[PDB]
Amino acid sequence: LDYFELFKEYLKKREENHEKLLKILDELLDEVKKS
Amino acid sequence: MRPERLTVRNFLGLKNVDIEFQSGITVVEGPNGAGKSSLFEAISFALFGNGIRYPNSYDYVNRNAVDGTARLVFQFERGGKRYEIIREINALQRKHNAKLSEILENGKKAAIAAKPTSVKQEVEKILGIEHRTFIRTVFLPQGEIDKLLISPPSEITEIISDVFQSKETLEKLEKLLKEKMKKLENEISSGGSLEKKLKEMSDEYNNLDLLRKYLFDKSNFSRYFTGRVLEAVLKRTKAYLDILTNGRFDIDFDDEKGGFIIKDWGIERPARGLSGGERALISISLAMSLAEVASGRLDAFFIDEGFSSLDTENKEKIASVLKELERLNKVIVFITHDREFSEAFDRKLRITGGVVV
Ligand SMILES: Nc1ncnc2c1ncn2[C@@H]1O[C@H](COP(=O)(O)OP(=O)(O)NP(=O)(O)O)[C@@H](O)[C@H]1O
Ligand SMILES: [Mg+2]
Repeated sequence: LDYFELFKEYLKKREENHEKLLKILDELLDEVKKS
Repeated sequence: MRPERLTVRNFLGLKNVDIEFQSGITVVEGPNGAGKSSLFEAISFALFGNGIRYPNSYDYVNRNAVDGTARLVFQFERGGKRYEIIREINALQRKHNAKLSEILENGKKAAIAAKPTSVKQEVEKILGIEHRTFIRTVFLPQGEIDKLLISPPSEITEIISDVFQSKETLEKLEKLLKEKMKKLENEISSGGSLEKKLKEMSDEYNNLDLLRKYLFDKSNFSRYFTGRVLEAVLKRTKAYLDILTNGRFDIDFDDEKGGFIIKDWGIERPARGLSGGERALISISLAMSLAEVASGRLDAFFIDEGFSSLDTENKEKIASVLKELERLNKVIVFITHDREFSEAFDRKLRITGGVVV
C-alpha cells in the first residue's frame, strides 16, 4: 500500500542501474519532509 | 480521519445539535425531514467547504435562523493529531469565516489556518484526499450510493488512487526535482577534476530526469500503483460478493469496457446494467472494502440511506456483513428512516424536528 515502497520495487524491476536512482529519490524525499 | 465531535447551529434542517462520535457502528435514525442528511452534509461542509445538495454556500444556512447565520464546529483525529474546525456562514451579510486549529495535549488550541480557502487546502493536505474522493468512497451521500460503481474509468482511477497517495507531497517532490534539474542546467551551461565534475553533473541531471519520468509520467508508476490499489480493493470486494450472493456475482475493472464490469455466473454486465438492489448491494460491498483497505488513512465510514433499494432478504444479508465491522477501530455511521434496518443494530442516534432525542 505504501506509495514509495511500491515505487522502489517497481524501479528495481525496470532499471538495472536502480541503485543510483533510489539514492537520489531518498535525498529528495528527505528534503521534502525536512522542509 | 476519525470524527470525534460535531456541533451544529442553524445549518440546513438542523436547529441545534451537539454530538460525540464513537468507534464501531451508530445508526442515525429518524423520519423524513428530521435532519439526518443535514448532519451528514454538516461534516462534508465543515471539512471541505461544500455540502451535497446546494452549489451556493449561503443556501446551507437554516432559513429559519433569526441571525441568518449557520455555525459548525467539527473535531476529528488523524495520524495521532487532533483538529478542530469552526465555521460561521452568514447569509445576511454574505460572509463565510473559517478556521482550523490543532488541539494540543494540553487541550489548548493553535490555529493553523484561517479563511475558507486555506482551511480547505490544509484539510486536503491533512486528510490526503479531495472532496469528490471523500464522498465517492467512504462518505456516501443519499441517492448516490452507486456513483463510484457506475463512474467512467478515468474518474474511478483518479478517485481510488487519491485515497492512497498524497498529491501535496508528490507536488512538492516534483517541484524540488525540477528545481534541482534547473540548477544543474544552469551550472553545466556555465583537467581531470573538471572533466569528472561536468560528467557528475550531467549524470545527475539525466538521473533526475529519468526518475522524473518514472515517477510523474502517467503511463509509468502512477498507472501501476493504481492497478495495485484496485487489485487489493477488488480482492476484498469479490470476497464480500461471494458471501452475499452465494458465488453468483463477480467484479473486475476494465478501462476499455467502461470501468467496473460485473459477471453474473460468468456473464459480463456493465455495472449500470445491474438492478437497483443489486447495485446497492455491490456498491456497499465495494465501499466497505475501500473503508477496510483505507484504515489508517480514512477512519470513518458513513452511508446515508444506501439501504432502501434492498429487498427483505438482501437487507438482512447486508446488515449482517456490515455488523462485522463493529470490531474495527473505525467510526461507522449508517443513516436511515427505516426501522426494518435500524433494528439490526444496537447503538442508535435518533433525530426528529432538527434535534437529537
Ligand atoms: N436552507 C434550509 N433551511 C431550512 N431548512 C432546510 C434548508 N434546506 C433544506 N431544509 C430542510 O431541512 C429538513 C431536513 O432535511 P434532511 O436533513 O435532508 O432530512 P432527512 O432527515 O435526511 N430525511 P429523509 O432523507 O427524507 O429521510 C428538510 O425539511 C429540508 O427540506
Ligand atoms: Mg436524507
